[PDB]
Amino acid sequence: MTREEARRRINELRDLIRYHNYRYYVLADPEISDAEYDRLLRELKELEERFPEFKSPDSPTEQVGARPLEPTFRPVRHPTRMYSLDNAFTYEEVLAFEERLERALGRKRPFLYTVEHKVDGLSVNLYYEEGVLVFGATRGDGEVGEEVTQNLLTIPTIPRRLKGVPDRLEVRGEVYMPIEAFLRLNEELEERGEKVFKNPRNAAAGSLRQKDPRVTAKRGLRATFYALGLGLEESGLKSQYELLLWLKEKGFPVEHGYEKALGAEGVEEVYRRFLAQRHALPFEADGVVVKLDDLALWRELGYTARAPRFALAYKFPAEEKETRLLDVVFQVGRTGRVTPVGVLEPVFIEGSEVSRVTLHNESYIEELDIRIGDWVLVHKAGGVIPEVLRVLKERRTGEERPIRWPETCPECGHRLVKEGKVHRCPNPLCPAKRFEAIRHYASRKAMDIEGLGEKLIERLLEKGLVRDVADLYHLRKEDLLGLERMGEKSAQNLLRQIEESKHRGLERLLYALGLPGVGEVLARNLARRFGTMDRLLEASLEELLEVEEVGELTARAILETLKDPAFRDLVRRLKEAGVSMESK
Ligand SMILES: [Zn+2]
Repeated sequence: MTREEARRRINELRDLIRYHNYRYYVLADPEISDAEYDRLLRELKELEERFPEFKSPDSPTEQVGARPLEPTFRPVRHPTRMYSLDNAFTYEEVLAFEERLERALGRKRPFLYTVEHKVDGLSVNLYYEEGVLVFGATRGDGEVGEEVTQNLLTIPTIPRRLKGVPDRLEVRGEVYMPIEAFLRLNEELEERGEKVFKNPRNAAAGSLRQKDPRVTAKRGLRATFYALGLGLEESGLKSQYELLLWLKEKGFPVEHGYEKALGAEGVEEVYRRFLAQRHALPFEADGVVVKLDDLALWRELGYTARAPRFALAYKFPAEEKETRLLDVVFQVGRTGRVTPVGVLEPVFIEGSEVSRVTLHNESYIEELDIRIGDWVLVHKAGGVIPEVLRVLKERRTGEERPIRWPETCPECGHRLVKEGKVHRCPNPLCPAKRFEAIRHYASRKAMDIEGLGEKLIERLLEKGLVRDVADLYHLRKEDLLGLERMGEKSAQNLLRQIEESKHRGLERLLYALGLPGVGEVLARNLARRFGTMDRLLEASLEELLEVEEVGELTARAILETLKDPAFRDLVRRLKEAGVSMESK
C-alpha cells in the first residue's frame, strides 16, 4: 500500500478503535463485536510495523488490552502556534485598539468586527487529516500541549469525521464546564472532603485530564469552536462571522454567542448588552472578544511577541475585594457533614453585600491556610458563589486564631467524629439528618417504600408526624395520611408498604439505617454473620474485622454506632413495631 494510504488507514483505524473503546467501556452500547474489534486493533499494529514512521505513542496499541483506552498526556507541538489575546478593560482601550488599526486605513475607522462571548474554559487543538481526527491536544504553552484525544471523545458534540475540508485542518476552540456542572462537581467534592475548584477553567482542565476517560464523561464538559489553524486558506473563508457558521455546519459545536458590530463605539454596545447577561449564560464568561472581521486583512496585521493585532479581549470588571474574616460558624448538612461558614466583614461585590461565606471543608481551610483574624481576598467562584479566593498573609498581625471544629454537634449535642477527611455527626437521630435518613431507609435498595415521595417525607417531617425511621410504622393512622394530597385511595396504598417493608431481612435492614461504611454488600456480609440485630449488637471488634471487606477503621466505627444509645433506641422502637431483625 502507498505510504500515503497507510497513513489514512492508520488515522482511521486508531479512530474507530478509540470510538469503539468508547462505544464500549464508556457508553456501554458497542456496535461491533468484542472480537471483530481486535480484528482492527491488530491490523493497526500490522501497518504500524511495516511503516514504523507512523508509530505514535497515541496509537491504541501502545497500551492495549481489555481495559479502558486511556489518553497519553504526552507533550505535542501544534502544527501552527496558538496565541493568546491582549486585554482591554476600558473603552479608551479598544478605541485606542481600533485606532492602532487605523495605521493603514482606507477612508474609515468604524471597522466591522465580530464580537463573541469569552468562554471561560480551556483552549484545545484538534488536528484533522483528510477529515479524520488524528489527535486533539490542550493549549499547554501556546506551542506544545498535552495529548488528550480520548477525553475529547467523551464530549458527543466534537465531530470525528469532517467533509469538504482541507486535507490538513487545525480547528481551535475550547472545552468548558457549565456552572450547573461546575457547581455539581464542586458539591460532590466538598462532601468527599476534597479541595474544590475555584473556577470553571481549572475544573474543566482536570475533568479532561483524567486517566480514566469514563470519568470525564460524568463531568459535564462541553466544547465550542471559533478558529482555524492549518486550513484557513484552504477553506475559502473570508469573514470571521462566516467562519463560525462554517464551523457549525461541519459538525463542530459553536455555542458561545457571537454577533457583528461596527467600530469601537458599536463594539462597546454589544459589550454592555453582554455585561448584563454576564450571569445569564449556561457558562461563566469574563468579557468578550473583539475580532476584526476581514480574514484577508489578518495576514498584513501581524502578531506581536505573543498576541494578535486584528483581535482583542474586552474584559468585564474584575469582581475581587479585600476584607477580613472575623468569626467562623459551623453548620451541619443533611448527611451529617459539619460544614464551615466564614463570617466576613460586610463587603461589596457587584452591589450584593457579602458578609457570610462558605468555607468548604477542612481541606480548603487547610490548603489556603485560612486563619481567623486574617484579611482575605473574596471573589465569586463561577461568578455565582462567593468564597475566600486567598488570604493576605503578610498583613497577619500574628494573633489570628486557627479554625477548629467544635467538640460537639451544634444541632443535637452528640460528640463529633472525624469520618475520613471531614468532621461529621455519627448520631443516628441528629435532627439535621432526618430527611436523608427517612429517604435512604425508604429506597428500594433499602426497606423499599415507594409511597414516601421526597415531598411527603419533608411534609411528614414538617407537620411533625414523623421524626425518624420508626415513626413510619406508627403512621398506621391513615387519618394522618389524609391531609397532604392523599385521600384514602392514596393512603391505604402506602399504608400497606410501611407494613410489607417490615419483612425485608436484616441484610436490607442494615443497609437502610446507614451505618458508617456498611454498604449494600458490607451489610449483607454482616447479616449473614450474625443472623440477628441482637447478635450483631453484641458483636466484638474481632468478630467484626473477621468479616469480608470490613477493615479495622470501619470495624471500630460500626462498633461505636452500635453502642450508641440513640442507635439502640432507634432499633428497639423498630423491632417493637414488628420490623424483622433476622436474615431473610
Ligand atoms: Zn447532630
